[PDB]
Amino acid sequence: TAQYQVQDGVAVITLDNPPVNGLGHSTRLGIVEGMTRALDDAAVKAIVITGAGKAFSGGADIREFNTPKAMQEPTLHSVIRVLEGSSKPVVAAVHSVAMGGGLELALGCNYRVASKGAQIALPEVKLGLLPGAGGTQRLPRVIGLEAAANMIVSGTPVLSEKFAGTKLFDEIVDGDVLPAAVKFAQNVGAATGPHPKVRDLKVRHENPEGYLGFARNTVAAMAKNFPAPLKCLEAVAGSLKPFEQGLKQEREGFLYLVTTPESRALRHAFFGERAASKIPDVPEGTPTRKIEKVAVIGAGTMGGGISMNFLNAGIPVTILETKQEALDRGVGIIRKNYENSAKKGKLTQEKVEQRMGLLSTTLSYDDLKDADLIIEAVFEEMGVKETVFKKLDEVAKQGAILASNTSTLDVNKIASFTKRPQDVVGMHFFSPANVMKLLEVVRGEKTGKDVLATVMQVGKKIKKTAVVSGVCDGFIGNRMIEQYSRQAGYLLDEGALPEQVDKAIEKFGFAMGPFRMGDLAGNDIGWAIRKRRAVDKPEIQYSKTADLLCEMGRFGQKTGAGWYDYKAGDRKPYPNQQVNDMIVQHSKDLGITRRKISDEEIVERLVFALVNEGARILEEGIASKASDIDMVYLTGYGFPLFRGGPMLYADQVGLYNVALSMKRYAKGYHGEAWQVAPLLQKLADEGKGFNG
Ligand SMILES: NC(=O)c1ccc[n+]([C@@H]2O[C@H](COP(=O)([O-])OP(=O)(O)OC[C@H]3O[C@@H](n4cnc5c(N)ncnc54)[C@H](O)[C@@H]3O)[C@@H](O)[C@H]2O)c1
Repeated sequence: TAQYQVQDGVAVITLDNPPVNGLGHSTRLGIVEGMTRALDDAAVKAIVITGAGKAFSGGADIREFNTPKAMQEPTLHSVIRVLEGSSKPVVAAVHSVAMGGGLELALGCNYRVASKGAQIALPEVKLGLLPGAGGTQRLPRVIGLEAAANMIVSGTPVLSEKFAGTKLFDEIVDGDVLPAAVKFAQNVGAATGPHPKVRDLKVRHENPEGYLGFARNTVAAMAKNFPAPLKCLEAVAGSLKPFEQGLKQEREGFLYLVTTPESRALRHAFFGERAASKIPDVPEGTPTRKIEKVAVIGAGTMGGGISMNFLNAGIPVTILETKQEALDRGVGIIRKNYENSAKKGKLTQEKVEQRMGLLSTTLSYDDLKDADLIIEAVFEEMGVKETVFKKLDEVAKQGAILASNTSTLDVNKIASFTKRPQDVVGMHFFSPANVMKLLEVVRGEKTGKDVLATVMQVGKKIKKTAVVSGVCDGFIGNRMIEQYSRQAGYLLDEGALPEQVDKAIEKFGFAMGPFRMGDLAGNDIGWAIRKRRAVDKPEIQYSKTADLLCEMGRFGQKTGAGWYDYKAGDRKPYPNQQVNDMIVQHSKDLGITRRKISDEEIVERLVFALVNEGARILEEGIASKASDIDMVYLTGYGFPLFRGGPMLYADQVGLYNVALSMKRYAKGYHGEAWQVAPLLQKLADEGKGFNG
């Protein structure tokens, strides 16, 4: 809504829709109703528009995105139209935040006055759109083409006081904006003659094609599969035309971006991060335990990684090791990670020391006595875990939460080594744990709901995207990546080589293909894993190619040699002759006439195996919703942000067509991998998606 108050011949319209005065329907209507009242009232000679609380306005109200109310009139286009055609002069009084539609509204007013320290932005590019209510046209008219292009392409905020000597603000003040804006309004409302409009100004620039040519290149190079940034630049270029043409060209830009799958993807990512925290049977308002101090068992790469997340947030950690060398080795790796980030400009050295100052080291379980959360990050062997969870079940205070960073061991079994299984939980971080955003939270059968609520809240405090998975081999991410890695192997049998598969799937948009990834993880890890599949009650086949590779001791980057070769301090993975002859021999030995596999088939086989298994995961309820699987693959596996995740991608492709492709692959090599998940078949039969 909008408050309306007359004071001293000035109507003040005050946007009020916390937390950021989102321009929702009721607020938009409110601004117009107020303007109607103001023009009607003879005593009112000028108008001030401002915002309550901690914003002028942060733009579109996100709680309206998917509603009709988003587009219900008056729209922002209609509101602005009302402000520009106002016979009485309109002064925007900006403070704190003026972003997106909020800036656009301010630019629609005759005059603008700001206080210092206000954040100014058009961030629409971050959602794959562009400023669609005149921003691309009015902004370059008040700050010039280059400054405007830069704000709009990048979406980055800029403090109000940095616009001194542009026309954006007619007066920049210290102190409160409103008093100064009312005084401003009083003067202008006592002159007549008509009042200026941003649309009458002209973008003056002495070589547009000079600049735009260079901007085109740098934007194209940085933009990489996102079409919004170039369209924003194009829209801004239109500010050189007469206002109405520019605006028509902007609207077309907007409507084109709105159709693109890339902005569908960014929107899915944005809302998926928010929906990740929702668990079907744990309602908001379920109360959480206070987590003030943390302990970690293990100072290896994970343990040291996990710890840094808590330190970065200001939460003290106590790392426990067996030996004083493993400790002082880990603490040194932590410190080397930080001082290093500091040289790349990610932190000051001061910040490094305040972080290291929150880290404690012990060799003894008695120091973990007042830790609210303890995270086990030790070797993957049930025997060792049993030792740690027994020692922890003695010491840990009553109410502490005990978590395992296991990625392969049964969380429920680790829990029954204690007499408080309701307090045990998976917290599966992803290597490197201080950079990868993904936290997989594994809910045990016994895990209490209060424990789950707490872990999610913690997740948020350490800036992870935390997704709840039930218990099964590989949880959500690894269970899916196994099916993907199986198709990769099978593609080698049939006629692919590692570099070929990696390059195809990297061009599709993965950060790193299956072979490069296995080389980075350590190919032996997977070797260990598969060897307890044929042991345990399954007989799922894999291509023997990865076994063979490991029988040569080509374990990856750690041995200097995996599917490729690696030379020191050199980023390139070099294709290896011994590996590629092994792959070609193996095909010879299997009876297979190797053939030419298309990049399209590589991608389809790999990505559709993620989708098939994701569909079984949803049917089993190991993930509560499809957007969570997507969030796992964006934040854990380097699935391209521009496609939104495997499950959104399959919907974009169309489930009916994904199903058909699968039935064709059911007839080729290892056809049993391509039976169609029943949930996928059913959604395909009914013309629905996983997401919508
Ligand atoms: N499930 C997985 O495969 C997976 C996934 C992520 C992390 N993790 C575990 O976290 C580790 C991080 O690095 P790392 O193992 O290379 O070296 P690490 O140093 O973290 O391995 C565990 C450390 O804990 C210590 N340790 C072993 N047993 C212990 C016990 N009973 N009590 C106390 N301390 C003990 C050892 O000094 C060892 O250095 C991972 O590498 C892995 O072992 C496992």
